[PDB]
Amino acid sequence: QIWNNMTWMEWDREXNNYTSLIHSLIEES
Amino acid sequence: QIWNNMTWMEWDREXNNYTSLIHSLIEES
Amino acid sequence: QIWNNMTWMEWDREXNNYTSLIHSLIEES
Amino acid sequence: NNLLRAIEAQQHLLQLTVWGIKQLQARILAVERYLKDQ
Amino acid sequence: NNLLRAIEAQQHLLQLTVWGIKQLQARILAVERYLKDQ
Amino acid sequence: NNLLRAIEAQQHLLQLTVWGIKQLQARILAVERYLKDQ
Repeated sequence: QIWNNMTWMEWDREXNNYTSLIHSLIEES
Repeated sequence: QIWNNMTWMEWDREXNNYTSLIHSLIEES
Repeated sequence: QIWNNMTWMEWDREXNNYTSLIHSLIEES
Repeated sequence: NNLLRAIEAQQHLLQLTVWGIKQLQARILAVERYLKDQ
Repeated sequence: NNLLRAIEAQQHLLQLTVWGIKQLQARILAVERYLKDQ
Repeated sequence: NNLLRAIEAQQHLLQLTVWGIKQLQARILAVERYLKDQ
């Protein structure tokens, strides 16, 4: 339950992915 | 204005409580 | 790409500004 | 109405994360200052 | 529908930030404890 | 329209918290590395 460096790089990827989706949803509206 | 351990455990509780409510609102929709 | 103290005070200002706008939008609704 | 209620709850959750980040910034700055001073 | 989908995605983004803050709180507490002990 | 505007503003607030957490992760990792090296 202490995230290592690779788990933080997955966190970063997952944050980028949700942010990209939200941008598209708000534009598409 | 420096939160101690007990204030952080209240923070955790308040985050859990709002998250539980939001899950229900998004489902109920 | 390491934020200094002044960049953190801009972060704080920008968070306050968006929070103030959101409060008004949710009320106005 | 469920969407307005969700945005309201999410704003409270956002405020909690902003406050938490402010706390942690101050804590790591205190540690960095201690180490510099030592 | 785009608004509900946006709120859903934003909730996932909020959860990730809450988890991240919890991780960092534990990491700086471990450092503060180390320094106290030293 | 107020709901779309709120989601837009909240996304900016979310981005600021993500950026802040990234900054703090790097700062505490730098401290943990310093302490290991010392």
